[PDB]
Amino acid sequence: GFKAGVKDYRLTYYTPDYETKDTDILAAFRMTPQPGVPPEEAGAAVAAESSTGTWTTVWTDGLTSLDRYKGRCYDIEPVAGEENQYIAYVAYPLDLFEEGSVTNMFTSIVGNVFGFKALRALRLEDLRIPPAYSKTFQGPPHGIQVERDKLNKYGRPLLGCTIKPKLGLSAKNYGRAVYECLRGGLDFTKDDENVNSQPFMRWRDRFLFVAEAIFKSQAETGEIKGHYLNATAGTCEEMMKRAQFARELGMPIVMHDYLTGGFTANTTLAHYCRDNGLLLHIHRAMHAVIDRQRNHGIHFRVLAKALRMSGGDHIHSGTVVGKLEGEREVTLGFVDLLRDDYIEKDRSRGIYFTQDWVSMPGVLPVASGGIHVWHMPALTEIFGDDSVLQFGGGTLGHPWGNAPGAVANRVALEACVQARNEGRDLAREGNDIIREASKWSPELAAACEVWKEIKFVFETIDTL
Amino acid sequence: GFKAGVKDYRLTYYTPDYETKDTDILAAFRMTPQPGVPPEEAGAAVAAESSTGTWTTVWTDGLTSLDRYKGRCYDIEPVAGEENQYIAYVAYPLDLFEEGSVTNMFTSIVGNVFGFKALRALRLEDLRIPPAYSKTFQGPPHGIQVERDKLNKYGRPLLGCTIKPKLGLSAKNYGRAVYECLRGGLDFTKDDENVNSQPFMRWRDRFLFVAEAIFKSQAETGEIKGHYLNATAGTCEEMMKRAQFARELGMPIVMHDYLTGGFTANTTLAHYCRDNGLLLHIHRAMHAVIDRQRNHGIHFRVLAKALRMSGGDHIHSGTVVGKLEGEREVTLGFVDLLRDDYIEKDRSRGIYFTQDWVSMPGVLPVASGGIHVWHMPALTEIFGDDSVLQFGGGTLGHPWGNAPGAVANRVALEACVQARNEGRDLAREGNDIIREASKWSPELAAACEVWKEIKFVFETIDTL
Amino acid sequence: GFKAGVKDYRLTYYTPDYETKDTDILAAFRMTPQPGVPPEEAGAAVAAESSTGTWTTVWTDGLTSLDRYKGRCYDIEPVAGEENQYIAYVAYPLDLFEEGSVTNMFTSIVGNVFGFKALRALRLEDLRIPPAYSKTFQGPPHGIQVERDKLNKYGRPLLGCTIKPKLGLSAKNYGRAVYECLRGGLDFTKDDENVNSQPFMRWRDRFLFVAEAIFKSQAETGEIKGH
Amino acid sequence: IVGNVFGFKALRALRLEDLRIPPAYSKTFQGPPHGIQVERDKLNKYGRPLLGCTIKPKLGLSAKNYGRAVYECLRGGLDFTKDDENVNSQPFMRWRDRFLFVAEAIFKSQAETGEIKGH
Amino acid sequence: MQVWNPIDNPKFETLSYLPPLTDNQIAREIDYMLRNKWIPCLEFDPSGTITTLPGQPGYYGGRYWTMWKLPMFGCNNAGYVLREIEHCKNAYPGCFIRVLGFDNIRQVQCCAFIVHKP
Ligand SMILES: O=C(O)[C@@](O)(COP(=O)(O)O)[C@H](O)[C@H](O)COP(=O)(O)O
Ligand SMILES: O=C(O)[C@@](O)(COP(=O)(O)O)[C@H](O)[C@H](O)COP(=O)(O)O
Ligand SMILES: [Mg+2]
Ligand SMILES: [Mg+2]
Ligand SMILES: [Mg+2]
Ligand SMILES: [Mg+2]
Repeated sequence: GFKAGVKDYRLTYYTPDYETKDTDILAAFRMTPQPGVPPEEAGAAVAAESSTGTWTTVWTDGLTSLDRYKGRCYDIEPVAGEENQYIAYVAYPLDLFEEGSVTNMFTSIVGNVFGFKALRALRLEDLRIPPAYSKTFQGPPHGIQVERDKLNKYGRPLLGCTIKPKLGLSAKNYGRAVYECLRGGLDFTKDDENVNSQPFMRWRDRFLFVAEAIFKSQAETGEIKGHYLNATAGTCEEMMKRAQFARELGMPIVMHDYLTGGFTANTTLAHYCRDNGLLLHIHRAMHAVIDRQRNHGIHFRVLAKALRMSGGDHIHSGTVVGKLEGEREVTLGFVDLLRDDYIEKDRSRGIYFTQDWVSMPGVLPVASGGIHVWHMPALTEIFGDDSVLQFGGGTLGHPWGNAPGAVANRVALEACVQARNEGRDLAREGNDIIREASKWSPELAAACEVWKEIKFVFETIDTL
Repeated sequence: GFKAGVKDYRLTYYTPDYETKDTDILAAFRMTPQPGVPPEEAGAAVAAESSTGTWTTVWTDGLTSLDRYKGRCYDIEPVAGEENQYIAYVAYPLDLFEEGSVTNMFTSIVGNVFGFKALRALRLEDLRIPPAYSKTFQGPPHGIQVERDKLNKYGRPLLGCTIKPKLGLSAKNYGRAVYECLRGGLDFTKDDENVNSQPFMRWRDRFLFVAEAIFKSQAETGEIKGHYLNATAGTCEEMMKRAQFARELGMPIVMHDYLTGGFTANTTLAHYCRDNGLLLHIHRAMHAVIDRQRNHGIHFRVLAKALRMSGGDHIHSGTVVGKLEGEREVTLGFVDLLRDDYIEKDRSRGIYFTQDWVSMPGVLPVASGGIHVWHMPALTEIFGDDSVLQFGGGTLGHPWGNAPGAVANRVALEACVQARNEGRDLAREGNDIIREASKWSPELAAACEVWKEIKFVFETIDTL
Repeated sequence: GFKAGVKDYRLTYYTPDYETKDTDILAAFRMTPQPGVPPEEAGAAVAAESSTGTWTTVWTDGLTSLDRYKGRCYDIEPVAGEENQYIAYVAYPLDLFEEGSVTNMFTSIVGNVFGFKALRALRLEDLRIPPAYSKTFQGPPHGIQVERDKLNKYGRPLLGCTIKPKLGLSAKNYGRAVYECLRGGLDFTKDDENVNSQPFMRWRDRFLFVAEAIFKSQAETGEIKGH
Repeated sequence: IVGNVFGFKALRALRLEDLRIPPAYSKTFQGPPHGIQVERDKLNKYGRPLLGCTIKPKLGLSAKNYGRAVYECLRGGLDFTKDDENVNSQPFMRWRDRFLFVAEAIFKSQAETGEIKGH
Repeated sequence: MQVWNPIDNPKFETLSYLPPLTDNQIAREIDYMLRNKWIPCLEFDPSGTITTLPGQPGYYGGRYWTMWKLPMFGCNNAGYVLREIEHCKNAYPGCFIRVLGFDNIRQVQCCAFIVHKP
């Protein structure tokens, strides 16, 4: 019958002997209970208040079947090197989510449990998406293979540059520093994340002055060129207006910041770009407010798998050596999740589950953030081909100009590719290669002398 | 002239003697530098990489005026009770932001500085918005005073209830538990945050079964009633379709989750709701991933002042006594910022600046989460009138039903209002008032006996 | 309480000691009162009937705050070289105007006060617009600097010419007097203010005959032209 | 007719008094939407002049108080009511909220006296 | 268990779920409005029903009542409000009567309760 009162959470939601299905979503949590709370009540209090549950008994539970609509904890292990720290595993039935929404999944799994009075910390590490749930998403608009064929570029990584200073330039001076960069050897150019439409430069007359430099620099070298135009705006009616004027002029690529703009607005631009034939580049802004510390937040390896389902052709992924924080093994672990089709479990890189993507196209990673010509051999051995490399201040800060400062970035890459596909070690050597190459090119010996003694070495916070 | 190389950040961006203007935005940061870094170089490195700046010298700086487009640090103080912790002040010129965008402000101020290799922590506390920047926003669709007149309800706080179980009920059983609640004395009813459209209950036939109970319970008691309908969706084309079907049925109010949906999608719904006469209720989900810890993140007192600029008529604000974490002085400090027109500096509550709103309408706060009839005298002294109180499991968990369990929630509120406006102390007393009232009402003496010994007392993490 | 009757204007709207805010609009008037009217009643009768005021007392004034929604005169000076002429200063609160409308401002400030029986003249000289009110307007579409860059013309003033006779020319003769002007050294050409669409020349076939001369004169001198 | 001649250096004053419009030029205009005779028939009011009243104070009233001073005027004997010339849409009262509160008083005062009313 | 009655059970907003109001408890809600400087008023209407419109959100009919004489500006003693209710009761002994208050700085009502039923 019905009996009103208060009960423990571990009488329904803790099932230590349960065998999971191949149609279930799985999650792994790291938690820290408050003093005087068993490690098993706290685990069952996380599965209860995410699917069905509250602090008291209700009479409407008997109008339906609860063992069919409930989540349950089935495994708990202790962390080695800590008194109060554990890892918990939770499973979710399939009929709890709406088909085609990234918003609903995050509203259900992480919406209320992080701020309970009976906890001190909580962090989410990994997830598993069954093939029966990812088949209801569109995915990347084009992919990796359909994008290398439109541009006719095979055999080497791509190159780019961003324009500085960040803010304060007019609309005619902004498009004169693009022509000189693009005519010297680069492939792309880019706006800054915070250049939208402002009193010193409005959006509509910058789109026109940039389109005049591409035509002049493309007919002079005989290669295809491009520029990322920024379509972030304050409403949807205004974001949809700056994407039609790019197609009217015949441009190939646009931009969007998907964490300060939102997940609902990023799934309509992706639909438009598939229907009209554009390329999409994605910038991860405001991501270190959530990802930086070890005992609270969400790891970026989880925020990458949501972007792959929502839609995009590029994504930023950071560098190992630079002015921003990153770790070698974690990066090598989550690039594989972005580029491949079948990935297995490897706890030495931080992977808790086995993931299959049943033929969804991959995404290109982008490295940026404070790199110059002495880092070239190190960035080619880690990423290889199928990547993009960007130098903003390492191009516009050359002692001779914008065009001489882009020949030194192409010679240094080709000289490394040729040496690599000959059988030489790019780790022991790399100084000798650049030093030998800077003998028939006078633009490389100039850049090799201003940035000889510049490195960034500090301690790391995460440490796997 | 032009001289290429690398320079310190404190030669341009550290100006200790500067007098600010009344047309400037101001920010306060708490930081923790890495070993071997002066507290002033680190401060100057935060103002540099948010407005204009990079790691090297460029030739295009001389084509414009930099003292006119730069940010600068002007004050640094040490925290009492810490070897290495400081507070920094930064000022921003007005011509750096786009008019009418909440996205641009967050992209500029917090987009890259949280993940530098020369820091270990960083947290944002407060901001100041000059009157010359808030005049370019629409604001709340209706307000507090235009909403109390449409409903004809004066002199007491409002009441509500949410439906449980969270997930697993059909569409005809969902609307039968609404009629019984609304006919017993409540004013509102509500969905859960994760009820959008799912195989067990689709969205279009629930909107129709709920609208049939409001009409039947409104003609039986002679009072106006309502129900929040949820308009969160995976794209904008779907979110706009569920808002036009509530208008054809003549419903008064809707819902939206504004942190997992995004800031661009929340400024379009607000614009729609002004042009068609609807009310808006806002739910703060996924807010404790950012706000919970003391040394990293963004305080909720900052995320509150962006909602008032974006648009909304209600907002959740938590309770002091319940199952979720909160503190008395901080809450009493940031409610005043939501309801008032002129607020002054008070460092005993956590306010760093003085703020004016030049006649923008206020917002109603909502308290919810694990509260029953014994907390009534304590929740009336803190908030007073001009607030909403919600009991989800404290209504559906009554031992006699849904309708008897709503009379005991109204008698206990009116008995406290009558005693308050007579000159009695609601802090020393409160037990005697409920005990006296449960003598001519048999539905209150039953609820007073099941939840007699239930409290939540743990330690707090923030502690101002 | 409430007391019905008629009262003077200088009991509420004349405040000689008032310090203005930086969020206020200001106006300066030159006035000429009729014989037998003090210079201070007339000044207070101009601030009253522009914001809130009428010729009698009403009961609804007590349902709101009037010192918060009223205009007030705070300074009066006499003109040098005139027996009867003065200058008056009036201040207006910000919450009285609609954002983005030039129509509302002129309807409020100058809509009824110029035709009072207790005056003989009135002229408006200047206004002050605070920065908190001009931020709600779009302004000029392009400006001065964005227009000199599209045309590629630096270092000298621009030149132009308008076409005469004013009225009476056909559509083919109108466009052959444009080519000869533009090919000799000018930059612009212009219509007259009263050439819209008339029996001797309709608008749609003049737009086409003018566009044929610009292309012919632009490919002959290598400079950008317009009309 | 009047675009440039008022500001010539060889004059000190100029005023325009009258004009004559031939019947061959006024036939190309639409004119008044209804007129005088088609408007007295829709309202059913014959034999006397019409009456009205405007609402004061000019500015500073809310949207619910603005509409309860209309019902009391219209139920006592008047035919019309009116806004002021400078009441468009402002922070203390927005336009869409007032159109709805005014329409509620007309229906209540028209069913009590049996005469047609307006605003 | 007990059952709540659904037939012929109308309600009248604030304070209507408590036991009936006596003459003492009425002149304690007026001294609370006078202690905060508010303005009393009175109303009366013969009916109390509410109507709607097909497709217009936020429109209801039956929200305006008729005002007795005028608001009592500048009133300090509570013996006059009590005498005006008795004058109102002899002229119209078949209507409802309500008591209101006005805040003139925020422009919003502050109280409402019923003192007479037909
Ligand atoms: O703002 C900047 O610093 C950059 O434009 C690089 O400029 P520079 O080359 O001049 O340094 C990049 O957007 C950030 O590196 C993004 O960081 P990440 O990719 O790590 O998220
Ligand atoms: O899911 C819940 O728990 C609730 O529906 C309350 O249900 P109960 O009454 O049954 O507990 C509320 O949404 C949360 O309290 C929101 O939290 P907050 O307002 O603090 O952000
Ligand atoms: Mg950048
Ligand atoms: Mg909820
Ligand atoms: Mg002319
Ligand atoms: Mg008028």
